[PDB]
Formats: sequence, C-alpha cells, structure tokens
Amino acid sequence: EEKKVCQGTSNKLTQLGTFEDHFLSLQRMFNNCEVVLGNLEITYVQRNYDLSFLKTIQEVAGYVLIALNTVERIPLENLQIIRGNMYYENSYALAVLSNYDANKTGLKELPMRNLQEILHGAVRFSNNPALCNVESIQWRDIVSSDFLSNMSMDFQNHLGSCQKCDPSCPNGSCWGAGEENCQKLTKIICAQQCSGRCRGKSPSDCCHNQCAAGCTGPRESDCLVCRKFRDEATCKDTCPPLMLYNPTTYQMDVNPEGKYSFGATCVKKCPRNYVVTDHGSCVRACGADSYEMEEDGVRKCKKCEGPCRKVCNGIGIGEFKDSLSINATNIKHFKNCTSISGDLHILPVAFRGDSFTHTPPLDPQELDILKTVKEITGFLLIQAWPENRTDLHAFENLEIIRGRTKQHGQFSLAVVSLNITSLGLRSLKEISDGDVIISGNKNLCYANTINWKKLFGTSGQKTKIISNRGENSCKATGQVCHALCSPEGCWGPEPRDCVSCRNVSRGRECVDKCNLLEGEPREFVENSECIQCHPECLPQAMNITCTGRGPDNCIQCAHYIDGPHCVKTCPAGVMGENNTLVWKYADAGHVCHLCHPNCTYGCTGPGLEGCPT
Amino acid sequence: DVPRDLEVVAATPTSLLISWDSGRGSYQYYRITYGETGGNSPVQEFTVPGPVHTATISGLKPGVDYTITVYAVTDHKPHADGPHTYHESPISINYRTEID
Ligand SMILES: *[C@@H]1O[C@H](CO[C@@H]2O[C@@H](C)[C@@H](O)[C@@H](O)[C@@H]2O)[C@@H](O[C@@H]2O[C@H](CO)[C@@H](O[C@@H]3O[C@H](CO[C@H]4O[C@H](CO)[C@@H](O)[C@H](O)[C@@H]4O)[C@@H](O)[C@H](O[C@H]4O[C@H](CO)[C@@H](O)[C@H](O)[C@@H]4O)[C@@H]3O)[C@H](O)[C@H]2NC(C)=O)[C@H](O)[C@H]1NC(C)=O
Ligand SMILES: *[C@@H]1O[C@H](CO[C@@H]2O[C@@H](C)[C@@H](O)[C@@H](O)[C@@H]2O)[C@@H](O[C@@H]2O[C@H](CO)[C@@H](O[C@@H]3O[C@H](CO[C@H]4O[C@H](CO)[C@@H](O)[C@H](O)[C@@H]4O)[C@@H](O)[C@H](O[C@H]4O[C@H](CO)[C@@H](O)[C@H](O)[C@@H]4O)[C@@H]3O)[C@H](O)[C@H]2NC(C)=O)[C@H](O)[C@H]1NC(C)=O
Ligand SMILES: *[C@@H]1O[C@H](CO)[C@@H](O[C@@H]2O[C@H](CO)[C@@H](O[C@@H]3O[C@H](CO)[C@@H](O)[C@H](O)[C@@H]3O)[C@H](O)[C@H]2NC(C)=O)[C@H](O)[C@H]1NC(C)=O
Ligand SMILES: *[C@@H]1O[C@H](CO)[C@@H](O[C@@H]2O[C@H](CO)[C@@H](O)[C@H](O)[C@H]2NC(C)=O)[C@H](O)[C@H]1NC(C)=O
Ligand SMILES: *[C@@H]1O[C@H](CO)[C@@H](O)[C@H](O)[C@H]1NC(C)=O
Ligand SMILES: *[C@@H]1O[C@H](CO)[C@@H](O)[C@H](O)[C@H]1NC(C)=O
Repeated sequence: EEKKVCQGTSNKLTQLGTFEDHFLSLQRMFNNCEVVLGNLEITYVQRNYDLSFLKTIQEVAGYVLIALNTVERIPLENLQIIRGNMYYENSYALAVLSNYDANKTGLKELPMRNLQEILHGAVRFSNNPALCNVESIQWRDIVSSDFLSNMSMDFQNHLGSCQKCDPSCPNGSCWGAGEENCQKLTKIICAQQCSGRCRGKSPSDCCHNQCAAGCTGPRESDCLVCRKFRDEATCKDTCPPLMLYNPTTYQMDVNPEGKYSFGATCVKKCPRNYVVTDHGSCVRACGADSYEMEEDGVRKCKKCEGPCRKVCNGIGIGEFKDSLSINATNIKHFKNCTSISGDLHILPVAFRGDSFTHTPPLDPQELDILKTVKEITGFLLIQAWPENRTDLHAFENLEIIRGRTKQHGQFSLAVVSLNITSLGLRSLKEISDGDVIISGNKNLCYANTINWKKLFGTSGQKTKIISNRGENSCKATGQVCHALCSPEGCWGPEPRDCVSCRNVSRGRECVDKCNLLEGEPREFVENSECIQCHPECLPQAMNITCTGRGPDNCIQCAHYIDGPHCVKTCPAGVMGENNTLVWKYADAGHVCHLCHPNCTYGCTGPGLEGCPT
Repeated sequence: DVPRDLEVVAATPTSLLISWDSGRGSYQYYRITYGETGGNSPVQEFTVPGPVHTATISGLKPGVDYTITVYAVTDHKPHADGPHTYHESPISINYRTEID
C-alpha cells in the first residue's frame, strides 16, 4: 500500500517561536503523516497539548527524538520501524530525553506497542522521571546486535504512579496498561533455522528475508514493513534497474519497467519538486559535492567539476567590511570560496598582526585556503607575501580577474614589493578590465614574457611592469621560458607555467610528445592534448593502442572481449531484457559468451556442465 | 545572560543535589556535565529542561573529587526557516564526595 508522506525535521533541540508556534509547526508537519522521510522530532510539547495526530505515523526513515516534552502521553501507537538512516548525537536512532517539569511530572505513557524494528543505531533513554512501562521492554528483539553495546538506558521514578503489565505479556514486557500493549516478539522467539523475522516459534512460522518488523505469511508480499524497498505490493532488495543489458547490442538500454527509489519506495517518476541522483534516487535537493541541472526537462544532480561554486564577499564588503586585509581572523571565511564578489587585499598588516583590531599574525600555511579561488570580480592587490614562497602559489587556480572595482580606480592586478621569483598564475586566462602593476619585486623574473593584450578584454588596458629583476640578469641566470612554451610567454620556468604550448600538452603541462607508441599509460591525441587510453586497451608495439576514450575504442583487449568492449571480467549478474539476469563466461580466446539459460546464478563454462548440478 | 550560584545543596556518598539560579534570562535547557577533576575517562552528561533549576547526579564514587559544569543553553529560531540563535553560558564547581 502507498502511504501519506512528510519530510520530518532536523531541529534537534532548537525551539521555534513560543511553545504554541513550536506545536503549531510540529502539527503542520506531522498531521496525517504515515511515513516520515526524515526525522520525527517531538520537543517542547506542553501539558494538555493534543498529540493524537501522532497515531497515524507508521515508519520513520531517520531518527526519532523525544525531548523536553511535558505531555503525559505521546500516542505513537502505530510506529512499526525506525530505519536509522540518520543518527541523533552520532549513535542514536531513538532518543527519549528529559521529558519533565519542576514538579517531576511529564511523559508517563509512550505506547509504542507496534515498534518492532530499529534497522540501524542505538537507543538512549535519559532523565524521564514520570515514564512508565518502557523499562520492561526487551530491546534485543528491536535493535540490531551491532548496537546493543552502544545502548544508553537509564530508568527511575518512586513507583511513579505506574500500572503493572498484563499477565499475558512475555517475560512481563509491555508498553503500557492492557494486554494490547504487550511486547510482540519477532526475532528473539524465532527458530534457529530462521534468517530474520518470524510470526511464531515454529519453522512454518518464518518471515521472508525482505521483511522488517514482522509478517502475516512467508512471502515478500506478506511483510508488515519492507527491510529495503517496497515495489507496489512486494518487498524487493532493490528497485527494477533503470538500465538493462541488451545481449544483441552489448549496450545498456533504458529499462521500460525501470524504477527510481523514493525513500524505501520504487517509483516510475520522481514526485513534483524532487531531483534525480546518480544512483536512481529521488531527492529533495542535491548534495554538497553536486549541483542541479534541468537536463531534458527533468531536474538532475550532477557531481560538480572541481569544488562546488561558492560566491562569497571581498575585502571591505560583507563580514569583511572595515577589514584592511585577508587576515588571521577573516581567512577562515574564504574556505571553499571559488568566486570573490569584490576585491582581495594582502597587505603587510596581515603577516605582522594588528593590536588595534586584535588580529594576530597570519600563519603563511593559511594562504592555501585561496587555492579554490578561480574568479575575482574586483581587483587583486598583493603588497605582502611570505618571503620564503617563490610564487603566488595560492592563486594557482585563478582563471579570471574582472576589474569591476580597481585599486586607486586603476589596477585590477597589483603585485608590489615581494621576494617572489615568478608570478605562479598558470591559470590566469583573462583580465576583463583594469590596468596591471608589477613593481619592486627585486627577484621577479618572468612578467615581461606575457602577451598581456591576449589576457586583456579591452584595448586601453595598460601594464606598468618596472623595478623588478633585470630582464638581462633573468636571461643571464637562465630564468627564462621553457623551450616548449609558445612565444606567448610564461608564468615561470616549468613547462606547466607556459601561456600556450608550441605543440602538445598533457594536463596543465607542455610536452614534446604524447604516449602514442611508447609510453607508460598509452594515449591518443585530441585538440593537441594527450588523452589516456582506457586501462583495458592492450598496449601495441609499432601501432596506436586506442582511437578514442572508452573500452569501445581499443585496438586489442588486455583482459576479456564482450562484443565491442574490452572488459576486466565478463558480465555477471547484470539485468537483461524481460526480468532475467545476464551471466557470461570466458572461453579459451578470452571471449565472453552467455551462460546456459538454466544457470540462474552464473556459470564457469558452456551448457549445464559448467553449472552445478 | 549568565546563570549563577551553582551549589551542592544536599549529598550522600554517591549522589549530589545541585542547584543554580537562571537569573534575568531564559534558557531552553541546561547541559549538565560531571567527571573526576582528574580525570582520564570523559565527562558524563545529561540535559535538564529550561524551567528547572535543580538536579540529581547519581551513581558517583565516594571520596572522589568531581568537577560539575552547568551550561545554560539558548537554542531558538523565530520560525523553522529563521536565523538560529545558539549560545552557551557555563558555571562550574568542584565537589568531593563523602566516604561511605
Ligand atoms: C489534519 O489532517 C486532516 C486530514 O486532511 C488531509 O491531510 C492534510 C495534511 C491536508 O493535505 C488535507 O487537504 C487532507 O485532506 C485534516 O482534515 C481535513 O481537513 C480538510 C480541510 O483542512 C478537509 O477538506 C476540506 O473540507 C471539505 C470536505 O468536505 C467534507 O469533509 C468531511 C468528509 O471527509 C466532513 O467534514 C464533511 O462531510 C465535509 O462535507 C471541502 O468543502 C473543502 O474543499 C475546499 O473548500 C474551499 C473551496 O473553494 C477552499 O477553501 C479549498 O479549495 C478547499 O479544498 C476541503 O476539501 C478534509 O475533508 C479533512 N479530511 C478528512 C479525511 O476529513 C485536518 O483538518 C488536519 N488538522 C488541522 C488542524 O488542520
Ligand atoms: C613540439 O615542439 C618541440 C619544440 O620545438 C623545437 O623548438 C622550437 C623553438 C623550434 O626550433 C622547433 O622547430 C623545434 O622543433 C619539439 O621538440 C624538439 O624536437 C626536436 C626533434 O625531435 C629535438 O631535436 C633533437 O635533439 C637534439 C637537439 O639538441 C639540443 O637542442 C636544444 C638546444 O637549445 C635543447 O633541446 C637541448 O640542449 C638539445 O641538446 C639533437 O641531438 C637531435 O639530433 C638530430 O641530429 C641530426 C639532425 O641534424 C639527425 O641525426 C637526427 O635528426 C637527430 O635527431 C635533434 O635535433 C629538440 O631538442 C626538441 N626540443 C625540445 C626542447 O624538446 C617536439 O618534438 C614537438 N612535438 C610535436 C608533437 O610536434
Ligand atoms: C582583520 O579581520 C577582521 C575581520 O574578521 C577585522 O575585524 C573587524 O574590524 C572592524 C573594524 O576594523 C570591526 O567593525 C567595527 O564594528 C563596530 C560594531 O561592532 C562598529 O560600530 C565600528 O564602526 C566598526 O565597523 C569589526 O567588528 C571587526 N570584527 C570582526 C570579527 O569582523 C579586522 O579589522 C581586520 N584587521 C586588519 C588589520 O585587516
Ligand atoms: C569544504 O570542503 C569540502 C569541499 O571541497 C567539503 O567537505 C569535505 O568533505 C566531507 C564532507 O562531505 C568531509 O570529509 C570534510 O568536511 C571535507 N573533506 C576535506 C578533505 O576537505 C565541504 O563542502 C566543506 N567543508 C568544510 C568543513 O568547510
Ligand atoms: C628570497 O629571494 C630569493 C629568491 O630567489 C631566495 O633566496 C629565497 O626565495 C628568499 N630568501 C629569503 C632569505 O627569504
Ligand atoms: C616556508 O615557511 C616557513 C618559514 O619559517 C617554514 O614552514 C618553512 O621554512 C617553509 N615551508 C613551508 C612548507 O612552510
């Protein structure tokens, strides 16, 4: 059956407004909810507030937190499972804490008579002076053995005005008064023969591996709850794959019966406002290592190129208002920042420290934070640099300087009075606006080689490169451009320091050749770039190894041949057309061939022979 | 806005009744930590609701020097999507448990 869903919350112990607002928002979120995709957090609920709406809840994907409540009763009567996909305080799937007041009254009853399963995580019970019956509970039937060591159970009252468990309860374990509140056991009472859950002690009374909490029968269609996924009326280990193996083309085709995973549910399409992930799941929003893109009308998550784009403020604007430089205190805020909205100042006051503003000296190791910066909206002004660093190392990934705002309203790039030997600006591709000043850098040797008119966006942009190391002494001491650089100049001596190469390149480096016939990792040429061959291409003597990327572009396979592909191993267990697995074996010539159709688990050779039997 | 007057008000060889004043301030809750002043093993902790200013620390070892800290905690937002206000104001005492 398809259930009513809700997001859940992640407020931990945070209060939202007054006790009334907090309640109203708790109610708005969980009212009529059957399955919580996130966490169920019930906090700050005052005496006499009605929590009857909680009766509808039956599944919680994350954790359950019940803290600082004053209500006598929390009717979570139908909660069957807590999946523990997320923990509270690094270890708990269930945490019931400090549910009392000044008089030592509070939560008396938490009748969780249907809670039979806690897939992951431990249970914490702390400081609930009014709580009844829960101390009787046998958590060994509820919680996975891996977590019994991490349990945190503290129970205490006076007599706490508690009713005893019904005589009919096993080992006297109950959730409250009455026989309906007895602990139903489905793990500890099982036969030794049983894999997981059971509906009784007998071998007949045994649940399908795919069941969670309990079952009504022994099929994967008879589970109370699905241990992993529910595809319509059945519990399955995974959803029908989105892609399937086509034995004819050897190509992975889109599965017409393919299903996306939404929570612990298998869906043909993600619900409205949900994003598709790189693993078949429906998600509310993309991760930290990924951005969203509405490719083919469907919103999708794509792992972002390098570090994910973070546009953040320059010196003098946001947090950085009234700050004179990138300094010991502020440098932390520049963390994974890729774009700077405004200017960047690196002045002597940073390295020396400032009494008046309580800024200690900057530790030169901290400058490595700036390696993520690829774009500067304003200008870059460097009047101080650690004397032991030969380069502007921190700015090695800086691609563009915009010059929207300029130093003294003129310069977009100001590099002044430093011990640097080279401008380590190998990524600098554009100076959109503003002038460029490079002066007083006594040891600076390469500035003069660059074709600044290439970098410059407009004409009118000028350079003031003077008072550096003598251009003759640079030449005289070999401090010139690598022979592989184009006449377009360099940022330093290394072949990675060129503006452009005269021939080929491997990565950021200008090279004399690509590994076409001789190299360590074999390569092909695309747009004067040495691109590696797939690892499955067998290197060739006196001939090219590959004609492009992938295992479909090898001259010869290194391990196995699966039609047009070179494979490290033959396809085994990949899903094919009409819900039947593809299993292949390798012959004497290393060629992958389909297993006999009766080899539902895989084979070592042809026919029923290489198949036990 | 600074709690004050953390004090042991009643004690047995293994239990302490601690008390403090919240003052001109309101906290959502209090984080109580305790451990041997030593102490090698990490501190034990529990949370006490904002409206309560008394606590029982149980299961202590007699004759041991303990450090007891109370962090008065501010943990609110005006709305689910609002700015988080989170602050901790600690008070602490040292107390030695009595011989059995
Ligand atoms: C807690 O949830 C209760 C369940 O509601 C569902 O879940 C929530 C989360 C929402 O998604 C909701 O839309 C779901 O239905 C909830 O009870 C429900 O309350 C709604 C209104 O809030 C009721 O629907 C509206 O009322 C009538 C329906 O007529 C009959 O309702 C019941 C029978 O089911 C009986 O009371 C009578 O026979 C009524 O005749 C409609 O007239 C109305 O339509 C529209 O009215 C105008 C039209 O211009 C506009 O304001 C809107 O467009 C309205 O849509 C609504 O359909 C719903 O019947 C009721 N559910 C049930 C099963 O009874 C409860 O209110 C929630 N708690 C709180 C405090 O909100
Ligand atoms: C892409 O460009 C690379 C650089 O291009 C060269 O330099 C620019 C400025 C132009 O002059 C351009 O025309 C040049 O080709 C290129 O690398 C170069 O490739 C050649 C040929 O393979 C290399 O020459 C051979 O090596 C040495 C050269 O002696 C010195 O040369 C310079 C001096 O500054 C320095 O690199 C070293 O000090 C060297 O020691 C010779 O010993 C050698 O012998 C030949 O001798 C005779 C010919 O008279 C015959 O027996 C054979 O032909 C021998 O092979 C060659 O002359 C050159 O060194 C190399 N330069 C560098 C810096 O790598 C690369 O091949 C191009 N790649 C592609 C994919 O096109
Ligand atoms: C080093 O970087 C820090 C930023 O992390 C700079 O500290 C900030 O300095 C300014 C003054 O220089 C402070 O602003 C002042 O704030 C009060 C109100 O709080 C206001 O009335 C004043 O007119 C003034 O604007 C700011 O609060 C301060 N603190 C922080 C944490 O940002 C520091 O100045 C930098 N030093 C150098 C030499 O670069
Ligand atoms: C900044 O750095 C990275 C992105 O470049 C992110 O955090 C990293 O990845 C995981 C978190 O998902 C953790 O291992 C660490 O927090 C980070 N690891 C490393 C090696 O840096 C995240 O976007 C940012 N993290 C912080 C702490 O600022
Ligand atoms: C400064 O200048 C040169 C640069 O080649 C070199 O000796 C070193 O990097 C620096 N020396 C000191 C003492 O800072
Ligand atoms: C450069 O900076 C300091 C100089 O005191 C020191 O750590 C070392 O000599 C250098 N190397 C690194 C990695 O910082």
